[PDB]
Amino acid sequence: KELVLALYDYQEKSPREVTMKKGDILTLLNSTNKDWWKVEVNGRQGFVPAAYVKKLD
Repeated sequence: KELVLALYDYQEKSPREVTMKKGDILTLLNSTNKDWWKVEVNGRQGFVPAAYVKKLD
């Protein structure tokens, strides 16, 4: 889907989550949830907080 810019670093804290670093360009897999968005970063998909990423449309 779209691409999102990681605005902060975020280390996963749950098994469905994924870790990212600030500046990371991630692929937006699912944005139906207002709080968690499923993204793809270096081979891993999973959720991160929606407020920590930004859409590049």
